Amino acid sequence: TQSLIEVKNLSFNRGERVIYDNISLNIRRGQITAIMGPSGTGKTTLLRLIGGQLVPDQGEVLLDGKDIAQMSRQELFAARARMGMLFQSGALFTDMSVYENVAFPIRAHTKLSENLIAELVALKLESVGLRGTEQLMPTELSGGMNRRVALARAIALDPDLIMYDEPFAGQDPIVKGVLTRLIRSLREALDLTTIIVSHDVPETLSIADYIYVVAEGKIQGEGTPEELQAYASPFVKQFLTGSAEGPVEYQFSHQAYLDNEVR
Amino acid sequence: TQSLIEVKNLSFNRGERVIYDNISLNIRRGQITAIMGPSGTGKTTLLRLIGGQLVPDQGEVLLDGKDIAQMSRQELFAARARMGMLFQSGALFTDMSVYENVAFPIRAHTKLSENLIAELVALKLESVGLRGTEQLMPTELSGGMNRRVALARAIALDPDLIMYDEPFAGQDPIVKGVLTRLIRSLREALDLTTIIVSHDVPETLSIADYIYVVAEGKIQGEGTPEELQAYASPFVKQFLTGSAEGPVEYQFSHQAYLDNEVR
Amino acid sequence: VVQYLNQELVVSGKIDFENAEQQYQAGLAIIKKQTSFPLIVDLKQLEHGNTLALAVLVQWLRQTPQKSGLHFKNVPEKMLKIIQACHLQEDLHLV
Amino acid sequence: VVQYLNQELVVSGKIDFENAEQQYQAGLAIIKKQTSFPLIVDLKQLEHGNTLALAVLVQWLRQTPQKSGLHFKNVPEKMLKIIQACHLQEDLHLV
Amino acid sequence: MNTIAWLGRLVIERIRGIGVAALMLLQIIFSLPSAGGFGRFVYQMHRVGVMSLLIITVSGLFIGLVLGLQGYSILVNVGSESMLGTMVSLTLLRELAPVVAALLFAGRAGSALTAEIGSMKQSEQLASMEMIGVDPLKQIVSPRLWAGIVSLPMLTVIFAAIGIVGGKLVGVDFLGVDEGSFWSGMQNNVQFGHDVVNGIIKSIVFALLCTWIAVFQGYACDPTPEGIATAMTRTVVYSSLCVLGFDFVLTAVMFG
Amino acid sequence: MNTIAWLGRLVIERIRGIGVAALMLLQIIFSLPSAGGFGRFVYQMHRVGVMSLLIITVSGLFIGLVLGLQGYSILVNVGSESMLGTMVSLTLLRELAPVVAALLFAGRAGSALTAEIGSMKQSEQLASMEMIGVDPLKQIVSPRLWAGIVSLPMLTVIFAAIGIVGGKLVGVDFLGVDEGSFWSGMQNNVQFGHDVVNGIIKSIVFALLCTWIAVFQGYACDPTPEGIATAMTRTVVYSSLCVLGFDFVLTAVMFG
Ligand SMILES: Nc1ncnc2c1ncn2[C@@H]1O[C@H](COP(=O)(O)OP(=O)(O)O)[C@@H](O)[C@H]1O
Ligand SMILES: Nc1ncnc2c1ncn2[C@@H]1O[C@H](COP(=O)(O)OP(=O)(O)O)[C@@H](O)[C@H]1O
Ligand code: VO4
Ligand code: VO4
Repeated sequence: TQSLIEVKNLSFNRGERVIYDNISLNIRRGQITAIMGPSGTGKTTLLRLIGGQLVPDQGEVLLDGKDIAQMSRQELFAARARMGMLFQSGALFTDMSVYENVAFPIRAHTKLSENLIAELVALKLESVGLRGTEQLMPTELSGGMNRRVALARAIALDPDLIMYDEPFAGQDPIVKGVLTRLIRSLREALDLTTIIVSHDVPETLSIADYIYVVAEGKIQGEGTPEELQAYASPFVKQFLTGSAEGPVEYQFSHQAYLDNEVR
Repeated sequence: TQSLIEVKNLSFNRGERVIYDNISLNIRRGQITAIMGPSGTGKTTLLRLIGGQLVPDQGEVLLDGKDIAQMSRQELFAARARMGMLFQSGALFTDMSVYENVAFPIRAHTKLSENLIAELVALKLESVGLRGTEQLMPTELSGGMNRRVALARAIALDPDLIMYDEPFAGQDPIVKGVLTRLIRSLREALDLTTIIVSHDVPETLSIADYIYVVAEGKIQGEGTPEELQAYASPFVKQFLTGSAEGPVEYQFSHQAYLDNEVR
Repeated sequence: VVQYLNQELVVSGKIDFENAEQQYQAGLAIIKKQTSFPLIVDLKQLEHGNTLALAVLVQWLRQTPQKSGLHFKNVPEKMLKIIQACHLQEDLHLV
Repeated sequence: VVQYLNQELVVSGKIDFENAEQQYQAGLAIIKKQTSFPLIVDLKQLEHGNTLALAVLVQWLRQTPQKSGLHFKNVPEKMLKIIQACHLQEDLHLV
Repeated sequence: MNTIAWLGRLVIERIRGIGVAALMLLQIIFSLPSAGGFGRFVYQMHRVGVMSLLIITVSGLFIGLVLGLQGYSILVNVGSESMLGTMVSLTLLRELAPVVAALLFAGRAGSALTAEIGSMKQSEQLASMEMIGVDPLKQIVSPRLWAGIVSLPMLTVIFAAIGIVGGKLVGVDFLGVDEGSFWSGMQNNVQFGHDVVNGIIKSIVFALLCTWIAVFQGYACDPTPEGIATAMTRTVVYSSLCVLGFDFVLTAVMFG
Repeated sequence: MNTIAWLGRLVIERIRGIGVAALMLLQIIFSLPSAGGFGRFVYQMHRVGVMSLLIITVSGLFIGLVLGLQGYSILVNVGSESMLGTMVSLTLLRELAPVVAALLFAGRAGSALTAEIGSMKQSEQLASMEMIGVDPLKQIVSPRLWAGIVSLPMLTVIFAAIGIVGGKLVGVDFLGVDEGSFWSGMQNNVQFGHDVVNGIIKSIVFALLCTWIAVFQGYACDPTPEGIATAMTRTVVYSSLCVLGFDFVLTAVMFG
């Protein structure tokens, strides 16, 4: 059960609230683990740390011993040439059309011949769900078509670790059923490593191998989906079915109104 | 069953595909209608037409006989002072904080006294789920907190018609259970008129009064959710559970590979 | 709209933000000659509770003495739906 | 990686994009002296099918002879999972 | 033929637009602004003018230090160091303080009227405003345009005042020129009603064409953040072509 | 009291911000660019220089038409219409073609290096590039910076060439001045190695400080599309303060 990412204990305050305090995670090789949880955790702010964008303050991130932000800037771009990442509201390279957005990381990392460079260019777009909407401008597209094109360039190079960030946000129930196949069908076929951040409990539990639910700064529930629902702590039971019982800020001010002046 | 919006037959091509051809809709007063459907319809591009932003080409929109784009520009801002609209990825007024984004349409349409202007200013933020995150910059917020603040200013003035546009896109299953209460609890209490565009079939069918699933340019199924699932045409049956059976562009090019050259 | 006499100040029919200015300061003009405040405000005649129904009613008591001296009866079966929408408890008189 | 002799051109072990250049044009150098193309490509020795396994194999035929003269055996039980991921039918020889 | 017809279509479309911007311009000024307009109007002065103030002093101090530095050294050889004060004044006042004041203003605030409105176009912060219901032609255009008109003649006088007082600092403090012949060189040759007043009437129509283009080209632009820079030059290009193209009619109507 | 320590310490994150931009600047030039760098480098010339060409001819044609128009009419009264060709040349070449060429260049392309990089900051265009893995300091900065260095001395010569040839058009075609005394006025007084060469050495350090600021202030800016305009002025403000602040050291080292 050897892992790729070995998070040691972390503290992190970029909004001066409580975020991620003394937490340690491990991502086993060849497993689709979903990092769900409520709104009380930085959006992908965990995944920025594995990217090495924001700084672990008392953290310690070990990428197989090779430490992020102890390494070189040359090796980090060699390290960031291991990952594909669909963003939150998918950052497309505006202006450049659909034929150039997915061919962007292909051309950035060619290592074969001229033909075999162009061979994989026409081969990826048939490999994804495409090759007939090549030259449309990233102007005519919606949230359902945003992440669809964005997923194509995320899987462009075969990675050793690939992250997804809410792909199921603009999809129809047919095409998200295709997408839930399209995520995992790559995973058994190419033995890669996925990390999904999302909140849609039905298909996420039926696709993951180890989901972690974090409330504000700490784990609420970890493990396979069998034992996780079987060992629901009274934050996990409230998060499953969705029963309206929880310590969230439903109203912020819990003061009076009769004795409250109205400026 | 008197309506507010009475769409006559429409044609519209802003991407030169097939979009909305000879379609007519009616929005009855005091009913939650959700405009869902697959990705084959302009995102809110219907709702831009009711806004009167894009032009109905052979359309005819009747707002109680008062015709949009036959009226005056003075009356249109008087007409667009009837609606609240949360946008797609909610457009916040950046420069201003949370205390000023929701107080934006309040101050823009004051008609009372100084105190009673300031009275409703401190009264709306307790009325929504707020009044303790007033002075945070619209910089520290995510998709779950984007539409939350954006919904506050959408309901700011009591409208005669209010639109929502995918509010359930960044929410946790607890807070979206609060939000599905928060939408309808306003509707029975204040007899307003809602139009929701979303794709999440469980709670949408349990909250609406009249659906409208459009495939590319025409209605696929209309009516109350009882008769709509009871009269599923073989596009509605495939859409309700996401049955992997449909005429979507799964792959675009359906040509060969053996006889296809690779540039 | 109109607030009446026989010692009781009633909110009747509407609150629609073109008003409750001339009914506020003249409606308070009864309250200064309503000593110990036994006056009742029947709010189930309100019938348009829309957070502007929250406004002027308590705006008297900002200028009044007693806090729970001035009385109210009850919601008009729609205003309550706003109450837990603001998570609210016993706030006003629930006669 | 290495493509062999005894008339049969085999893909064996890997395709990893630092190669299949020197094995393409030298692997085609057998095919011009493989008349009527009875040569078999055993792809279940492939074991790293990743859409680069789709590349050079058909890149021989780009200018080769008959479109179905050159033969193949079968997927290595993972490459098929890519096939309906591209919605694909009978494409290559399924020996 | 191909590219030629292409360019032709281009020019046609461009001219068509231009005309539009005229149809916008009447619709901003031919309506009475409401309450709350003056409060944003002050903040636009706070945004456009007061922020622009720190620049034009330094370039004001510069050009006088140069123009009285070099012409004199050739002029001193015959008989004239007393006409130093005239040549510095009459070229700043009737020639450069209209022209070079705008090209620094089209630089700073000729951009920040576009990109602030190229702001609200990309995140649909324009479109949300219409949807909630205001009209940005009343809301975010008219307090921007009315500050742009006012604040430029409020600067180009400020510019040339340090422009002349700059050249005094090189003359009397380093070249040892007589102070009385310096100023009375100006007093005899620089009338008020023909130079300083007609240096303002140049600076008004240099302020209108500079700021009306910089409002329109940020409003009717596509939200693409590449073309937000190609729209940026067409502020500067069409300003600098017209702020220089209408000096030559304004020089001819005043004198000649 | 807290405003004067809010206005206090505002230099410090600015001088720490300026100290960052130096540390960036070594990291761009002290590495050998790879293949594919020259192809974007040509397109940046196509973006920066070739697009900037149409402007500086018109403002080049203008200033010569003015400077030979007005000084002569006072100079003709003694004995000199033959020194018209000298005063137009020696003030354009050693004084204005360094300075006024940059302030039109900081106008057009001093902005479009920021807003094109203020493009990739707001939609996380920048952040996706690092995440896929390139380094934009090699990718989108270094072909931008190397075009900015080259293309400005490639323009300011072009500028002053039409600048002098413009003033010929007012002289011999309208004022009837002698052609031989015009040019031989210049050829005796304008040496090559002391004026035109040292008009270039001014224009290189006027190109570096103008374009390096306009790259950095678009890179390390927060993606807020309000502050994308406050970052826009700090390109123009810090350029125009330093393109004028370093004329006065460059005039003193060359002559005087
Ligand atoms: N510049 C920043 N970088 C990282 N995190 C930030 C930044 N500014 C604010 N934050 C924090 O990120 C949080 C965003 O909320 P978040 O937890 O992302 O919502 P959700 O869980 O719905 O994605 C805020 O609580 C805020 O404290
Ligand atoms: N400027 C525009 N205005 C309106 N619609 C456009 C514009 N440009 C393109 N479109 C059309 O809008 C469609 C966007 O896809 P859409 O149907 O919105 O996806 P979804 O249904 O997932 O929201 C495209 O098919 C395109 O043809
Ligand atoms: O809007 V959709 O986004 O999917 O339809
Ligand atoms: O958690 V989120 O809710 O959006 O991210």
